[PDB]
Amino acid sequence: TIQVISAGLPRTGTKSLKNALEIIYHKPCYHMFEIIFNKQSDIIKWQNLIHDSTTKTIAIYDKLKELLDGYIATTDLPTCGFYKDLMNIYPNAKVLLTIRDKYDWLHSLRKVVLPKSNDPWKLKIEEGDKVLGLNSDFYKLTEDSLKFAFQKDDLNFDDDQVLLECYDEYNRLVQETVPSDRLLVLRLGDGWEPLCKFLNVEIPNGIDYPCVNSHHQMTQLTEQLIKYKSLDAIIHMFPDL
Ligand SMILES: OCc1ccc(NC[C@@]2(Cc3cccc(C(F)(F)F)c3)CCN(Cc3c[nH]c4ccccc34)C2)cc1N(O)O
Ligand SMILES: Nc1ncnc2c1ncn2[C@@H]1O[C@H](COP(=O)(O)O)[C@@H](OP(=O)(O)O)[C@H]1O
Repeated sequence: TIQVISAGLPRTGTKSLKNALEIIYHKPCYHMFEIIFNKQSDIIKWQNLIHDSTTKTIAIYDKLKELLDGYIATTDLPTCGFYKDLMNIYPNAKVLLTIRDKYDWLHSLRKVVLPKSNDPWKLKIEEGDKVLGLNSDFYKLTEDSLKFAFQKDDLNFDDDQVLLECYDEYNRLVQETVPSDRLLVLRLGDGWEPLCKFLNVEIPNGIDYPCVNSHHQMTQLTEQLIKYKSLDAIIHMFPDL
C-alpha cells in the first residue's frame, strides 16, 4: 500500500524519485511511464476519475485505491492533483514535493510533455507518440491532469506566463497544505541524504542518487522512435525504460 505520496509536477525529477523509492522499498512505484510502457488501459480510468472533482467521495476514493493497489508510491501526472485526497486515504503516508527553477521546469515541460501548438518540435513528439501507440485520449489525460493539479477549469496551454504562475502557485499551495512534518521539499541535486532521513532509512551504499529522464535523453528517444518506428528495435539504447 502507498507509503509515499509525491506531489511534484512533471519534469521536476519525478522519474529519478520513482527510481529512488523503488531502491528504498524494493516494491513498485506509479508514474506515467507505468501508464504508457506497461498499462495503456488505465488512461480512461484516470480521465473519468478526474472529472469527479458523501457517497461521491467514497466512490472516488475507492477508485483511487484500486488504481494504486500493489504500489508503494505515486509520482508524476495524473496523481499530482490528488495529493490531498491521498493524504486522507493513506493517513501515515509521507509527502514529497520535487521542485526546481521555474524557467528550467517550463523548458523541460515544453520539450517533453506539453509543447506549444506552433512549436515545430510538437510535430516530432506527435510522430513518436504514434510509434508508442498513444492517441488523443492520452493527450487529453495530460492536459486534464495538469488543469486538475492547477485547480483551473480554463487554461490556455500555449501561454507560458500562465504556466509559470500556475507552477509557482501550485508549489506554494502544496507547502501550505501538507502538514509540515509530513512534507519534504526536494530540490534537484539534493541527493539521498534529505530523502533517507525524512523516510528514516539508511542511505543506499555506494550508489548515486538517480539522474534519469533528461530532456536530452527524451529528445534522443523521440528522434530514434521517428527514425525506425519501432520501440522494440531501439529500447536497448534506453535502459531506464
Ligand atoms: O508523467 C510524465 C508524463 C506523463 C504524460 C506525458 N504525456 C506527454 C506526451 C503526450 C502528449 C500530451 C499532450 C500533448 C502532446 C502534444 F503536444 F505533443 F501533442 C503530447 C508527449 C510525449 N509522449 C511520450 C511520453 C514522454 N514522456 C512520457 C511519460 C509517460 C508516458 C508517455 C510519455 C507523451 C508526458 C510525461 N512526461 O513528463 O514525459
Ligand atoms: N539527479 C538529478 N540531478 C539533476 N537533474 C535531474 C536529476 N534527476 C532528474 N533530473 C532532471 O529532472 C527532469 C526530469 O523530471 P521528470 O522525471 O519529473 O520528467 C529532467 O530535467 P531536464 O529536462 O531539464 O533535463 C532531468 O534532467
